[PDB]
Amino acid sequence: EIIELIGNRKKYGGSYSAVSGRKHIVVCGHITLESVSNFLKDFLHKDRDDVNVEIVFLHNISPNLELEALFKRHFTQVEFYQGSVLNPHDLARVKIESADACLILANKYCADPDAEDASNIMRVISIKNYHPKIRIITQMLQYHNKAHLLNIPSWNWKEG
Amino acid sequence: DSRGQRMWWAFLASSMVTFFGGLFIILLWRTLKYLWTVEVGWMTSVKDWAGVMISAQTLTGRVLVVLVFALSIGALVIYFIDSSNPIESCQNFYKDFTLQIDMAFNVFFLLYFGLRFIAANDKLWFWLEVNSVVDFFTVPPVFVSVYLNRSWLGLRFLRALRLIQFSEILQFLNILKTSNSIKLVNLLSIFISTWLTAAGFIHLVENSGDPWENFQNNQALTYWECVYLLMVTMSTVGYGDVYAKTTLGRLFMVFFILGGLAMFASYVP
Amino acid sequence: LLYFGLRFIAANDKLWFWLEVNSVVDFFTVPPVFVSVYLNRSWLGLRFLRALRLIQFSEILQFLNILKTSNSIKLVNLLSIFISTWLTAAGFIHLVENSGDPWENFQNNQALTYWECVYLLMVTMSTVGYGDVYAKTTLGRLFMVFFILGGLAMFASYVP
Ligand SMILES: CC(C)CCC[C@@H](C)[C@H]1CC[C@H]2[C@@H]3CC=C4C[C@@H](OC(=O)CCC(=O)O)CC[C@]4(C)[C@H]3CC[C@]12C
Ligand SMILES: CC(C)CCC[C@@H](C)[C@H]1CC[C@H]2[C@@H]3CC=C4C[C@@H](OC(=O)CCC(=O)O)CC[C@]4(C)[C@H]3CC[C@]12C
Ligand SMILES: CC(C)CCC[C@@H](C)[C@H]1CC[C@H]2[C@@H]3CC=C4C[C@@H](OC(=O)CCC(=O)O)CC[C@]4(C)[C@H]3CC[C@]12C
Ligand SMILES: CC(C)CCC[C@@H](C)[C@H]1CC[C@H]2[C@@H]3CC=C4C[C@@H](OC(=O)CCC(=O)O)CC[C@]4(C)[C@H]3CC[C@]12C
Ligand SMILES: CC(C)CCC[C@@H](C)[C@H]1CC[C@H]2[C@@H]3CC=C4C[C@@H](OC(=O)CCC(=O)O)CC[C@]4(C)[C@H]3CC[C@]12C
Ligand SMILES: CC(C)CCC[C@@H](C)[C@H]1CC[C@H]2[C@@H]3CC=C4C[C@@H](OC(=O)CCC(=O)O)CC[C@]4(C)[C@H]3CC[C@]12C
Ligand SMILES: CC(C)CCC[C@@H](C)[C@H]1CC[C@H]2[C@@H]3CC=C4C[C@@H](OC(=O)CCC(=O)O)CC[C@]4(C)[C@H]3CC[C@]12C
Ligand SMILES: CC(C)CCC[C@@H](C)[C@H]1CC[C@H]2[C@@H]3CC=C4C[C@@H](OC(=O)CCC(=O)O)CC[C@]4(C)[C@H]3CC[C@]12C
Ligand SMILES: CC(C)CCC[C@@H](C)[C@H]1CC[C@H]2[C@@H]3CC=C4C[C@@H](OC(=O)CCC(=O)O)CC[C@]4(C)[C@H]3CC[C@]12C
Ligand SMILES: Nc1ccc(Oc2c(F)c(F)c(C(F)(F)F)c(F)c2F)c(O)c1
Ligand SMILES: Nc1ccc(Oc2c(F)c(F)c(C(F)(F)F)c(F)c2F)c(O)c1
Ligand SMILES: [K+]
Ligand SMILES: [Mg+2]
Repeated sequence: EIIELIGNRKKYGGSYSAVSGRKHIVVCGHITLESVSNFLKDFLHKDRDDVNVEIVFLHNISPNLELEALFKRHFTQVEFYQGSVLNPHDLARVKIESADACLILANKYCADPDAEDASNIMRVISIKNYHPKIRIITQMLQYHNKAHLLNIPSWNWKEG
Repeated sequence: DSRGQRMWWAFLASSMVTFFGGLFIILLWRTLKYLWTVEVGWMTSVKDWAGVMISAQTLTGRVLVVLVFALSIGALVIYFIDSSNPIESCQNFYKDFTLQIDMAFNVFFLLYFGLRFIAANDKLWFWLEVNSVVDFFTVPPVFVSVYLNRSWLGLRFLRALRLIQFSEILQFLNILKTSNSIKLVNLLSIFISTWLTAAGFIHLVENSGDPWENFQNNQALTYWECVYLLMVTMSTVGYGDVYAKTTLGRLFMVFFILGGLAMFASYVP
Repeated sequence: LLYFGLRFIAANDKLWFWLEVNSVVDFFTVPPVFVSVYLNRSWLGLRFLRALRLIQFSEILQFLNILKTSNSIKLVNLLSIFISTWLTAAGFIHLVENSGDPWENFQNNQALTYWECVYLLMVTMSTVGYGDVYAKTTLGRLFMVFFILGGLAMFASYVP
């Protein structure tokens, strides 16, 4: 019991350090092995022009061994931090003030489409509440839920 | 140098200077800038090049990591051979394959430590790391011994702590991809490394003696016998054929019984 | 020997039949008897392997349509494996300890009986370790070191 009580610690706690002359983005939402692999494979393709933006994930569940191995494979251009996007402390930890954009992934194969949309709406509201000028890209499952995003005070579709 | 006098303190002092003395440079630098406050730069390019080299993202990076795997075992094997020599002996650098091959290994481990230092984010928490600590306690004494024309079987048993990096460099090489294999390699590496390290510490303490007893408790033991003793202790079988008889050995055995027993009970099944 | 030929003929893949426990024990037990009757002189070699033939008891009981339920099959499997490996390890210890070390001209031998070796291995496998009897040769100590890892787990998992 003592051995278990000691060593109960978060290995992914910490804060991102900005680099002068280099952008970065924040990815949150439905983080899993297949989704992350597909997203990275499409984002870091060689057909795109030379890019040097960093990808900073943010999830509240510690990754498993093979996801950690994937992050090790993409060691010098991907970072992971444990936290919740509904927490201003975490949002400040991931240096969201200077982030170029925030991407929110969705769970297409979900049991209830409405709950996922509600959670995504909450995440968008939290991010815009913390910083009302960041650019947000999100996935919506149902059309009648997309009209709710049009009523957020800071959601500008003319901007990206 | 001095045949009659014991020179063990020189080797130990070298390692403590680099660790503690180098640590304060980091702390002094942070406070000095604190009072100063009252496109990518060239440093960033060097840092990302060092990170790419450390990872296996290039053909040059792949061969460097493989050499780290090979030389970490080679340095460990050399310790096994040299463990049967007297505790503190005299050897010259110009007429021995050993202490000359070991020079090549330890010079390489110094350069690899430099690359890891550059690629780190927070230098303080990189300094306070297990691999950095084992490098600090392993590398400088070789140069000290070469300068002094002497030798001492000091904290050389720490060379078995380099086996932990295997499970990570295999993932860098894109060899391990599945959770079961990753877990198996992690467990095996940790278990073997800590077992061998504990055996080496017992060997050193028992064969040397007690410093405040003027080295009169020296009990003659071999590395294989110490490995057998640690295995019997971890298994909780506990014959009376071999056991620690010095004060430091008994103290370390008492403190190791707390953790090694639980580790053995959990890992092996 | 005849029973080995019949199994060989009926085998599907000869390589994987060759690399089998019963085939190995037959290989290491049968030829030495002919060698002994030729040379008119014997040697207590790897004859302790005959205890590994107790594994097939459950299989032949299922062949004879005696074991049909699951609990009986599990009980017979556990008992057979436990007894066979216990006796085999005891035999190996007996041979190694009664003989010397080949790189010592057999000068460090210890006088032990098979019953004493069985008692020693029971005490070791139960993690009691009286210390009244123990192995003193290099090969004996090495085999005990490797046998602990498997035997302790086997005992603790099988006896309850
Ligand atoms: C983990 C790092 C911080 C290393 C820590 C090592 C110390 C715990 C050891 C290393 C050297 C040891 C010392 C080496 C020799 C001596 C002299 C000895 O006194 C003698 O002159 C010995 C014979 C006598 O008692 O008359 C008393 C113990 C002492 C101070 C030892 C005390 C314990 C020391 C400081
Ligand atoms: C913190 C870890 C890494 C190392 C811990 C080492 C201690 C267990 C050592 C370090 C200093 C040692 C002491 C240094 C000197 C002495 C004096 C020594 O006595 C004498 O020198 C003369 C009187 C006598 O013969 O008892 C008795 C042991 C003692 C207390 C030693 C006991 C063991 C100590 C506390
Ligand atoms: C935990 C598993 C992986 C088994 C671990 C085995 C070790 C306990 C073995 C492997 C290599 C062995 C060493 C290989 C060679 C030597 C040198 C040998 O001495 C000589 O060859 C020179 C003459 C002499 O000093 O006797 C003494 C034993 C020793 C230290 C051996 C001690 C026992 C070692 C460390
Ligand atoms: C597959 C892995 C586990 C390696 C297997 C081989 C090693 C475990 C062997 C190789 C050389 C052996 C060593 C060769 C000679 C000696 C000296 C021997 O001491 C003696 O002088 C004899 C004492 C006695 O016979 O009782 C103690 C065992 C030891 C260290 C042996 C321990 C076992 C060693 C390290
Ligand atoms: C956990 C940390 C605080 C270390 C705890 C032990 C130490 C504080 C040292 C200080 C003085 C030492 C003692 C100094 C002298 C002796 C007498 C000594 O008596 C003997 O017969 C000597 C045997 C031997 O050491 O070879 C037994 C160990 C003992 C109690 C030592 C045990 C370890 C002690 C208590
Ligand atoms: C795969 C299993 C079932 C069987 C494996 C058997 C080997 C482990 C045995 C069989 C023959 C043995 C060898 C037979 C004779 C010798 C010579 C013997 O020479 C000496 O005693 C001289 C020592 C010296 O003066 O240096 C040393 C042991 C050795 C190599 C033995 C080592 C162990 C061997 C290889
Ligand atoms: C991997 C498993 C299945 C078997 C492991 C067997 C080893 C522990 C044996 C096999 C060959 C043995 C070696 C064969 C011959 C010698 C020379 C022999 O030379 C002497 O007799 C000189 C010193 C002395 O008298 O002991 C010393 C032991 C040694 C190294 C033996 C050490 C133990 C070895 C490595
Ligand atoms: C139903 C099953 C479980 C019964 C199994 C019984 C065996 C485990 C016992 C029965 C008689 C025993 C034997 C009785 C006497 C001796 C003589 C003994 O040699 C002595 O000189 C013993 C001296 C002493 O008694 O101290 C060596 C063991 C041996 C062969 C014993 C070996 C173990 C034996 C065969
Ligand atoms: C049944 C299991 C679970 C526990 C006991 C297993 C062994 C320890 C027993 C079973 C059969 C016994 C053997 C049965 C018969 C004999 C022959 C017996 O021979 C004599 O009476 C004299 C021999 C001589 O002249 O030295 C000596 C004991 C011995 C080897 C016994 C030794 C102990 C053995 C191997
Ligand atoms: N040949 C020799 C010379 C001095 C020795 O003194 C040490 C000591 F007293 C001690 F406490 C430690 C500890 F920090 F690890 F605990 C050591 F490493 C020591 F080296 C020794 O053990 C052996
Ligand atoms: N009478 C005698 C003669 C030679 C011996 O040499 C062996 C040996 F060195 C060895 F290592 C093994 C092992 F493979 F099983 F380990 C053996 F089986 C051996 F037979 C021996 O043990 C006893
Ligand atoms: K005991
Ligand atoms: Mg980075």
